[PDB]
Amino acid sequence: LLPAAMAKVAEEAGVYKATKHPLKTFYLAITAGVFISIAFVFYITATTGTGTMPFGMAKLVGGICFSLGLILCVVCGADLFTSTVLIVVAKASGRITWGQLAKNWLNVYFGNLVGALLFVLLMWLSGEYMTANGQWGLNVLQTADHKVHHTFIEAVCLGILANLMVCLAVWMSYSGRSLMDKAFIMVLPVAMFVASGFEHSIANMFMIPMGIVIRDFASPEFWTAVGSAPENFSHLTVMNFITDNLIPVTIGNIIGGGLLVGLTYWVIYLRE
Amino acid sequence: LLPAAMAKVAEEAGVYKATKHPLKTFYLAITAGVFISIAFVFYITATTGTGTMPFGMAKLVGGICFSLGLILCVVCGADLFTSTVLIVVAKASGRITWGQLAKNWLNVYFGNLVGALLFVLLMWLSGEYMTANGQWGLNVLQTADHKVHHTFIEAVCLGILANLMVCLAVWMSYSGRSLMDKAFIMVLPVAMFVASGFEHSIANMFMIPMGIVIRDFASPEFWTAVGSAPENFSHLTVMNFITDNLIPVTIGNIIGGGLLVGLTYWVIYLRE
Amino acid sequence: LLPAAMAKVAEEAGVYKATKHPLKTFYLAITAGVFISIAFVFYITATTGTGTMPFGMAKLVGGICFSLGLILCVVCGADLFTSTVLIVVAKASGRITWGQLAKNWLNVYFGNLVGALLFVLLMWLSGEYMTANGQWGLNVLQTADHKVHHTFIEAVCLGILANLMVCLAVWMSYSGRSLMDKAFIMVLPVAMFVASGFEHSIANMFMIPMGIVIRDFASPEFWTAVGSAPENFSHLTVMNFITDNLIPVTIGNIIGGGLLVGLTYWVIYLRE
Amino acid sequence: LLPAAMAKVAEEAGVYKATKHPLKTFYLAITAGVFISIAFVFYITATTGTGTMPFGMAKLVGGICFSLGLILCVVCGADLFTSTVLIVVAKASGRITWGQLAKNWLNVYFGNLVGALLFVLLMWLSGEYMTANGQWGLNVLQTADHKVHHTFIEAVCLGILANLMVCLAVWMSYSGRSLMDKAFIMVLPVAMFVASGFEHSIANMFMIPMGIVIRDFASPEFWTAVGSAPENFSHLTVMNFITDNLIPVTIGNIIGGGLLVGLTYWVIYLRE
Amino acid sequence: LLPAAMAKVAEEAGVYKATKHPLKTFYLAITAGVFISIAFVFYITATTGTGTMPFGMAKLVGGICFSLGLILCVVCGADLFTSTVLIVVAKASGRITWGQLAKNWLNVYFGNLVGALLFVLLMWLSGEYMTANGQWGLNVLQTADHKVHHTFIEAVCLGILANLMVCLAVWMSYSGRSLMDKAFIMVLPVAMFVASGFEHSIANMFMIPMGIVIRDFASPEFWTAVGSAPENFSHLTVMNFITDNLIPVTIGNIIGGGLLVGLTYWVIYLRE
Repeated sequence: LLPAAMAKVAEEAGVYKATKHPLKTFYLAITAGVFISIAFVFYITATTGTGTMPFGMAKLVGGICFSLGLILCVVCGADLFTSTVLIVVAKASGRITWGQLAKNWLNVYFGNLVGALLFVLLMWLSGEYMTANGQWGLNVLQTADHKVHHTFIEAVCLGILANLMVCLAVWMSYSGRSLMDKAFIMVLPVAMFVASGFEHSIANMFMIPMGIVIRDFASPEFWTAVGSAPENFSHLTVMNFITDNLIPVTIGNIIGGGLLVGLTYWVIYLRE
Repeated sequence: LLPAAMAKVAEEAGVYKATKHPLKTFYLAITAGVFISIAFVFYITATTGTGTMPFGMAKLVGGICFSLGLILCVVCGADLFTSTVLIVVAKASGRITWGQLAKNWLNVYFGNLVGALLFVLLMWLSGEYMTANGQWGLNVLQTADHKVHHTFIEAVCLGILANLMVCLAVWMSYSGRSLMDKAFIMVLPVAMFVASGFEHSIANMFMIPMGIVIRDFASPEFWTAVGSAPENFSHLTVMNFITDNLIPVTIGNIIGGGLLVGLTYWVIYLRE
Repeated sequence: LLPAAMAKVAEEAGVYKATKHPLKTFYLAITAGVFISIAFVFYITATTGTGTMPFGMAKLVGGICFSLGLILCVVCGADLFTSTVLIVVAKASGRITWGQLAKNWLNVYFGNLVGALLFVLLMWLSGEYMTANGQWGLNVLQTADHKVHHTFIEAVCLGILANLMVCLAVWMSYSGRSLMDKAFIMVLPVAMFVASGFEHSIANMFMIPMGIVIRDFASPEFWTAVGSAPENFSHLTVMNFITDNLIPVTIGNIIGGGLLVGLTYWVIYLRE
Repeated sequence: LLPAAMAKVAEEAGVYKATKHPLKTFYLAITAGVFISIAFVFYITATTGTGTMPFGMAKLVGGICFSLGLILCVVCGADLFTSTVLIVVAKASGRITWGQLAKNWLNVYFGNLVGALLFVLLMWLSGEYMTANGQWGLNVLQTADHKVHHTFIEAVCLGILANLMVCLAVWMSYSGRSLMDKAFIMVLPVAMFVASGFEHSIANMFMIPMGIVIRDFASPEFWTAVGSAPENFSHLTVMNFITDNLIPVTIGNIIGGGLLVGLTYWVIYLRE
Repeated sequence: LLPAAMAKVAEEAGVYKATKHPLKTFYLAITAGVFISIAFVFYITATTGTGTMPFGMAKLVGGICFSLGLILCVVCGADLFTSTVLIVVAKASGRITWGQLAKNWLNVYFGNLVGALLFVLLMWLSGEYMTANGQWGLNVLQTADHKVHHTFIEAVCLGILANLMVCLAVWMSYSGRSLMDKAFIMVLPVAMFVASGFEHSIANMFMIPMGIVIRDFASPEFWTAVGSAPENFSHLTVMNFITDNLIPVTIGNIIGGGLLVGLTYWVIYLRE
């Protein structure tokens, strides 16, 4: 597709998604949350034990593994919060209403949260935090620990960049016609935002709660194996999650996805 | 293919499989079991001697080598037990009966068992357990050993995750139109389920019997080469396999493949 | 496409680019600068801590990661300065005048500058320079310092090489028709020009200003962690950048991209 | 292509191959042997100097490099002996006679042997055995040495496994319609058989004669370079090759390729 | 395309190239030489500092990097010498005369030499030999030194093997129709001949003269950094290059390209 055609199909997807039946949107958001949880589990598995490997190569491979979740979302038509920020193109064109925008945003947000929590529960019940002699759980705990130590502006900017990359991956997916065209065009754009450590709202909704669960309910054998204590991650709290991470990263995701990609492309190809 | 057409072709495949001749289904189940045995053998060869490599990269490469088996099943049209769980989509639409589904499931399960046992016999007769100064047999023994030390809930959840990933790979291949559309879209979902160590019934009924026979009839030279004894794998018995692994993993596979993918997508795209 | 058709579509791209509204070209140039800076951030991330890695393999991996930005430029229709030097094919045939080409070049250059500066600001606000205990900022500073120690002749020749490779990658994408035709054919040409350390104007006007910003506004904790001082990069000034690097590299880019690819292929396939 | 269409085109290819001109078949078999020797040369080049590297990664990369030769035979239409076992499908359908099967098999075998010997001569005259301070010749000698130490049952089973993998690589390439569809789908099945040490007749009639030639005619400088002696490979003999390796591996290839792939698919898709 | 259609399109390409205007052939030969020197610069950059990396993996990755030059030659239609040997198919069918083939070969040879020399000048004026602190120039010198120490028969056989691989890569690209089929089908055949150290005339035309330039005109700081002296490269002379390298390598290239690929396939698919 030509870029004007990509803008047109983006507008069509925006009007199509916002007018869907709300319960169908809720189930699709649940599946999208499960897909992002799957992608982050793959990222954690790939980066387990890579303390001796080069930092950049390990981050790049982990980001490549994380690209599976967005591929699943696009191919299966799941409703992902960061991917549905592009339906603001339809709002800017006047083809959907502000109320529809807000309702779809809230519905997809809640659905991704529910799916992420359900996959967190299923992930905990599988005993995966003890694989690699507990290095899996320690990897999750270290990932969730550094994600709550950022400032407000810093976290907002990381979210802006993360959803900018995600929305650029989704827009480049509109150009392709075949399955490989859509899938392979999102590998590098997603590996870019994951390897750089940009903050993703739905990914954080799986990582930080899973770290909290591991910290709260870890067996003594896990702490003996990893050589750590729960006192080392005392900042892994739900309130700290919402304050330090969730709100600024979600705001940054909204700003990035809406203003930087969708609105600029609507201005350039669709305002006239 | 769009997700609605994807659900439609999934319903078509579910109807087609249940209505095939029993002998054709049995033969294709045998071939699917052989394909999964081939994939896990490729995985074992790919993970030989990686005690020094990072855990994540080794598991990811081994999982990528495992994608060959599901690609073989999809391209050659063989009935894998986890893939035939997706005939529940046709069952939920009323196009097939409960008895047909049960007969097809039992036939495919028996065929998978026969194929896995035949490939176990072929692998034993080929002398492959002595590869890499016996490290191939060592890898087989340790892979089979940790598969029988999971609790019932843990094994059920691991099977749920494994068959969820496998059925997501199979469902996404419905979107593909050409050969490499189907092939390359399935590398990541299977590499994930292998790298994360999720328990798959069909791969288990190959490797756990493989490790059992290796432990039972290994030559003394192998034991001197590996620096081990049959005593350290004393729990690798057939009854231990059936109780600790086979039943919970099969139950988890059924639950995941049916409810999480098949019935969810039937509800979303085929309920009305 | 055959080479004659490739030259014809290059001609059409040259006239079509030179006839957009000036604001549209400015916006597309800004997005092109943002994409190239995304690619360069990916290059820094993928090559952080690769001091123990072989020089060539780390450079190649970073260059492959850098290919994301130019793929974004070609797929999304962004206006890159080194890619718009190919519109000289349209000028050589007389379908556009010298004034249109000069105005288009100035507009694209200024838009690229604005985009690179905005992305520099965004990456500074995110705190990315402290990644890997300051190794990310250290890699940024090392890359920026090495690029200002080239004399005029070597800088001009390196720009010639860089834009020759960029314009060859752009030219090869004209042959392809699908998205993966255009995507994969430009991975190796960009990876080779990044790995070999050729001087790209648009990449540099994001790289060096970011190094200047890091030098000026880094916290003393960063310097303590990296074991260096801001005095060790005293040559990273704006005027030194503009004189020793920007001007010769831009001149070399223009010469390479225009003469070596554009006018040469116009002579071969369009002069008769 | 669906599996029924794949079986149909397999039948058509089997009928076409058996009825071609004997001289054209001989020349195609010569080119196929040359292609297989090229693949094994690439394999040895890739796997030289990897004593310190993990067994799994080294074998997998060597197998990926081996994929080139099979793609050469498939795309160029060369007659590979293992691939021409699949023309037994035509025999089972009665569309060709037993004598046609025997004549085609003998012609392709002789042509493959002639091509392998010609490439052995060309590789010996090129002085490639001294690459990397003699590590190339040492790799050839060591890999050839271990291939003649297998018992008859081991050789038969290894040939069965190898040619099964090769014939499944060929069979799924029937599904593909594009050149790269046939190419990439065959990389994993060939890499699986190479990495797992499975025994291929055509590859062996190149390697073992190459090892014999290297042992017999190497200069003493090569021997001092490798730190070994020709006495260390006393079992690399022509008679030992023919007895312990060629006959059983060929028997295993015939049995596997005929019964397990061709006849199985004929039973499933062609008997009715 | 089928092998018969591939031979037909090879004949068409041979007829078309021989009947082009001499100046167009000269310009395309210059661009082809530039492309091949681009490939060799990529190969040198990728393999810089891989003295600790295994020999096989380093050579294979370098061959992956070298495949860029052939992609440029096939996609952009440039006249590269070993590729233009395949016009012997047209001569064998009688569609072109001996004189046309002779002038075409001479023109392509001279243009390739001119392009390689101009690009040697471009890289020497860029200071690339100082990359990686003298390791880039040292790598070029080491690559150039080993190529001029091969015997006449060894050089002829290396050229034969190299040109066989190039003509198989080109002849395999005829089947592919879009850009990505042609591009990807050539990476492995080129990586095979580059990793194995086979001798390519046009590649040597850039390699050895570049090493001569580095030896003659390098600053003494280069010699102190690399810890070597120009006395260690006394055999790197222009006359030495032409005698020991250029003539036998070109003879082997012609023999390979003519007899092995072009004439054999003409006999198989076009004589009768």
